Amino acid sequence: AYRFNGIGVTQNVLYENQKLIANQFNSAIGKIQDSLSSTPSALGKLQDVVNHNAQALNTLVKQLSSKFGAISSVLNDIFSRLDPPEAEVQIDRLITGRLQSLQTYVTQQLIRAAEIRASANLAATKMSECVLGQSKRVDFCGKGYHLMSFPQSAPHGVVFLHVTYVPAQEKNFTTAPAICHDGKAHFPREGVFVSNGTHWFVTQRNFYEPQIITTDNTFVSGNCDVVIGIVNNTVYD
Amino acid sequence: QKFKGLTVLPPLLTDEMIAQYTSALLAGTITSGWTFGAGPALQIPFPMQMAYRFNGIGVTQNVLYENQKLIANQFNSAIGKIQDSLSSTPSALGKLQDVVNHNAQALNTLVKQLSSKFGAISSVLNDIFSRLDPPEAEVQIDRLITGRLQSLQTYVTQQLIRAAEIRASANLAATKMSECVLGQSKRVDFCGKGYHLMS
Amino acid sequence: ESNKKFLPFQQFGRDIADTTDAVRDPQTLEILDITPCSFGGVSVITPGTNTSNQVAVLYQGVNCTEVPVAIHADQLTPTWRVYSTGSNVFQTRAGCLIGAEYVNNSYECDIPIGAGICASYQTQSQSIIAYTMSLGAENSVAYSNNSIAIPTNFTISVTTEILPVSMTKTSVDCTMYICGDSTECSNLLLQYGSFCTQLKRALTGIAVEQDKNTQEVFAQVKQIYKTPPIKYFGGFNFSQILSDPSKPSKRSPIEDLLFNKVTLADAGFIKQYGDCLGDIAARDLICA
Amino acid sequence: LLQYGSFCTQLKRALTGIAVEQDKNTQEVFAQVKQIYKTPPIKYFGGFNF
Amino acid sequence: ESNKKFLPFQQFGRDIADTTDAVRDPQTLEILDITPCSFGGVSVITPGTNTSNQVAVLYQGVNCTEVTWRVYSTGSNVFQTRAGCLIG
Ligand SMILES: *[C@@H]1O[C@H](CO)[C@@H](O[C@@H]2O[C@H](CO)[C@@H](O)[C@H](O)[C@H]2NC(C)=O)[C@H](O)[C@H]1NC(C)=O
Ligand SMILES: *[C@@H]1O[C@H](CO)[C@@H](O[C@@H]2O[C@H](CO)[C@@H](O)[C@H](O)[C@H]2NC(C)=O)[C@H](O)[C@H]1NC(C)=O
Ligand SMILES: *[C@@H]1O[C@H](CO)[C@@H](O)[C@H](O)[C@H]1NC(C)=O
Ligand SMILES: *[C@@H]1O[C@H](CO)[C@@H](O)[C@H](O)[C@H]1NC(C)=O
Ligand SMILES: *[C@@H]1O[C@H](CO)[C@@H](O)[C@H](O)[C@H]1NC(C)=O
Ligand SMILES: *[C@@H]1O[C@H](CO)[C@@H](O)[C@H](O)[C@H]1NC(C)=O
Ligand SMILES: *[C@@H]1O[C@H](CO)[C@@H](O)[C@H](O)[C@H]1NC(C)=O
Ligand SMILES: *[C@@H]1O[C@H](CO)[C@@H](O)[C@H](O)[C@H]1NC(C)=O
Ligand SMILES: *[C@@H]1O[C@H](CO)[C@@H](O)[C@H](O)[C@H]1NC(C)=O
Ligand SMILES: *[C@@H]1O[C@H](CO)[C@@H](O)[C@H](O)[C@H]1NC(C)=O
Ligand SMILES: *[C@@H]1O[C@H](CO)[C@@H](O)[C@H](O)[C@H]1NC(C)=O
Repeated sequence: AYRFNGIGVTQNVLYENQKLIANQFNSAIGKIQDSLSSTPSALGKLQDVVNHNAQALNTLVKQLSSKFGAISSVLNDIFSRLDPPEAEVQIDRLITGRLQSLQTYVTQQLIRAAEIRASANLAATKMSECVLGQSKRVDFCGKGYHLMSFPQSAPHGVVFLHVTYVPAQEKNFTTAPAICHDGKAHFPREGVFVSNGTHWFVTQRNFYEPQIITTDNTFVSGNCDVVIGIVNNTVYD
Repeated sequence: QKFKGLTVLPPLLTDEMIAQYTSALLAGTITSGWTFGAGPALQIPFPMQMAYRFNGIGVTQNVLYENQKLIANQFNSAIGKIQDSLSSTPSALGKLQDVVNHNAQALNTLVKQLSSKFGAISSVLNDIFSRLDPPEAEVQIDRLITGRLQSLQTYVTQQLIRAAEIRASANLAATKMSECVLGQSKRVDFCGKGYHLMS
Repeated sequence: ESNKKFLPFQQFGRDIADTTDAVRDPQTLEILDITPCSFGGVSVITPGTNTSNQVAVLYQGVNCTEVPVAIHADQLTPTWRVYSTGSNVFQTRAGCLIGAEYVNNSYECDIPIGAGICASYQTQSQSIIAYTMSLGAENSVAYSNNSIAIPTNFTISVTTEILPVSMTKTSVDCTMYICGDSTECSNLLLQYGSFCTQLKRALTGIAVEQDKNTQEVFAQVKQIYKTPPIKYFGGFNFSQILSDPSKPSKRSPIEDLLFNKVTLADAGFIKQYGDCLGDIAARDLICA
Repeated sequence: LLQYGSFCTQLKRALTGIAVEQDKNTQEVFAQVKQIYKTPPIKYFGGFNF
Repeated sequence: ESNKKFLPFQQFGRDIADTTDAVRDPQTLEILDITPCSFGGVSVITPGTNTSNQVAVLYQGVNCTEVTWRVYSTGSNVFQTRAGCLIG
């Protein structure tokens, strides 16, 4: 009820649709659990994280078979078949090539580590705001009006289960920005003036709930001759 | 450049497609407020949406409902003056100009590096092979090959670093698109200098 | 033939890269050009070999009527000459595409090709089709200055987000990697400075940073709260996310599903050397 | 040059990665919504001038 | 001892890194394997020298049932970890 009050929905909505909301949440949880198994390529991010390290180590191992311009890739053969004056000339090439390979590996690892650190900082921020509270940022903590989130552990990462609120089943109405009564304008405190074609009602924003117009939910603030589109009707006491 | 093995590939999304995306975003904003970013788009008149946004920043609806004409004129004047300012000041698009210039100069340096000697006797492989025999021709060939490989490695490393920076900027731009355009932000100095209304 | 006018008795001509571009014939005083023979990139568009063995070829930066003289045709194998002019040729800004049939429809993009052009494997007789990618379904909401829309029903939805946190911590040994069993190589390598110290410092920094990342993500709270013995939360149950004692490591069913889905190819951490030497026939990558 | 191994292929792999990343950046920035709305034929919005 | 099936015309084996793995004895034509003898890293665990001079040694990735200074012997202070074997 607090979390619906957060996004602009009164408590009575949940207090009257508790069972429906619970059933919907249960069905969604079951559906996502089945969908994770059904979809083969879901965890591509983590799979790529593993594959990058595997491929880099394999390339580093494979690089040992190069000659880099010398006569052989085995140091013992050079030592056995050449005198030191030429052995040094042949060996420095191999040493330099292997040093270059190691340097390239280290630089690539540094760049990838920076990227992973950025991702980890984003994950920590999402854990702080999505899970330990209710977020107001748009498209942060899921698509829609945020309700809550849950963390789950994964190899080399984390998975978030965002729970959001989505409207549905819209309907057209006729609206007016103010209401004239006894020569006084009337604006709604919280709501929008809507008409069903005969009678005018004040309803909340994101859930159709018509209410009678009364002094309690309106304030006067001026005169009817300034506003554009104002409509005159009677307000009860 | 293409005669030396360096090519430029075209982007997947064309300018027409990007313009269509931008026009769709603008139309959705104008005709529905922020509802199209949270669910199905719901119609609402523009003065009422602006009243919603004054209510958001902390000003009652009557202020706009009584100063509608003045606010509209002020908005029109500002949006008109933006074009004049952009046309006048010839230093506004500095970031994008630098983005173009960096790539241009990097490619130019990579191309021009092909004329270096790297301690060899010449920068022409054909001349080296024509004037020397293998036992010491291979030394010069190795020198040239190592130098050119070093040049390629330097180019690739700089490109990787610049790509990381551009990715950070693009992530920030995506966040601004999500929060400043599809809603109204409460962060200070994130959208604009003052109480944010639109984008 | 060259139309560049030349100051007389001037022979050579260079380009931006300072290479020979125009030459003067010694016998007849005529100026020629040394533009390289035609060339360009070749890209192969294929679905998985698990499905079919049909491919399409893209020629970057080449107009479709110049391909046979650009790829040096009429000498390659007849299999390669099929992917020459032949039939079903389309022209894009990226270059000439041969082997795919253009289609007037528009779907989502499957295999990116060039500027707004994609490709896919369609049933139409399976074939390869190239089209223009679709931006999405057309829509138009009706704007009015006295009309509003208000929802009358809601929906609870649950999505999924995946983020990497840490990578694998490794370590390298210069002497073992470069010299191996030799000792004279080590004696020679002792004269190359502190490259090994630098690499060790970098790898150690990365290794510590990974653990720091994990701690920052997960060690938010410091009190280990316990789940109440009974599970009733007004009709919601959370059995799919709470711990299951029977399952290994007291993990949730969803966590077990994730751990089974991700194929961690590095078992490791089993201090394996005796079994590493024992089973040579395995050719284990970790042992290698 | 054939005697240098994958040191001539690592650069190609990295460049391809960057090239794919650029398109990913553009897609994430601009493809926020997948419904192509159309602007009303009449362009009167309370006195605002678009 | 080896069980590789060398063909009669083959006399050497190679790994991914093109290093000799198997060999055939010239006098007695049998097949043998070559593996380097064990090695591994060493780490020292100490408080600050301002506090004490006692240290501990960790042998990374080594099962210490088969474990230039040999002063740090067992001493009934041998413990087994996943990252190695702690001594001291
Ligand atoms: C709001 O949506 C829910 C979800 O569809 C509706 O509940 C369903 O109503 C139908 C019709 O009575 C039943 O057959 C279903 O069993 C209900 N549950 C589900 C999960 O579908 C609810 O009726 C809607 N509210 C209104 C006012 O239309
Ligand atoms: C929690 O909700 C789920 C949703 O179905 C239930 O999980 C299964 O429910 C079926 C229905 O009878 C049982 O047959 C299964 O044994 C349940 N578990 C599994 C793994 O399928 C679960 O029963 C619900 N919890 C409670 C206390 O009712
Ligand atoms: C509102 O009116 C328009 C008129 O064109 C209609 O297209 C739209 O669907 C209506 N909304 C409904 C019926 O929910
Ligand atoms: C509109 O609401 C009024 C309530 O005063 C009711 O009398 C009338 O029947 C309603 N009309 C429609 C079309 O719902
Ligand atoms: C509102 O009242 C005025 C006079 O009090 C009258 O002229 C006007 O017609 C009324 N509004 C409507 C919509 O009839
Ligand atoms: C080159 O010499 C030949 C004689 O072999 C002669 O026929 C030809 O005309 C000469 N060309 C000149 C002088 O340009
Ligand atoms: C056809 O090829 C020629 C060869 O250079 C090129 O100049 C021309 O622009 C090409 N035509 C089209 C329409 O691209
Ligand atoms: C409202 O919309 C209609 C139709 O687009 C237009 O004719 C009219 O001028 C607008 N304004 C008012 C106050 O009716
Ligand atoms: C504002 O809209 C009017 C249409 O009434 C148009 O004539 C005018 O050019 C627009 N403003 C600007 C600055 O173009
Ligand atoms: C090789 O010579 C030794 C003695 O020198 C002998 O014992 C052995 O049988 C010989 N092996 C072969 C294969 O001839
Ligand atoms: C260490 O070696 C002993 C004896 O070979 C063995 O019983 C024990 O399981 C080993 N520890 C491991 C493999 O962790």
